[PDB]
Amino acid sequence: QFSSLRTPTGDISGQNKNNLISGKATGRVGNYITVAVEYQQLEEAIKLNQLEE
Amino acid sequence: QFSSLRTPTGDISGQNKNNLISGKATGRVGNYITVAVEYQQLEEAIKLNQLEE
Repeated sequence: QFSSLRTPTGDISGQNKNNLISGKATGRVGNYITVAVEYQQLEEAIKLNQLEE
Repeated sequence: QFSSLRTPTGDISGQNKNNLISGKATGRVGNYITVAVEYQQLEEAIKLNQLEE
């Protein structure tokens, strides 16, 4: 973005110009999202029908 | 229904996983619905005409 100067004759020698100042926006990685489950071999053998569903 | 852990590296070693817990809905039988009639053979012969109406 720039500003301007308002002068009767338009000589700017006694003054200061626009600088050029960069800026930036940073994207980052977040935390993981994790759903975890565990079950005993016994449970799968006798309890676990339809585990898919 | 499940829930989730939030880790910076994905390291879940020391924590609580989901538990599997099963519910069920049940339904039963009610009473009968019964309508019952009777009538004499003589009534059928000389009286009940349009029985199906």
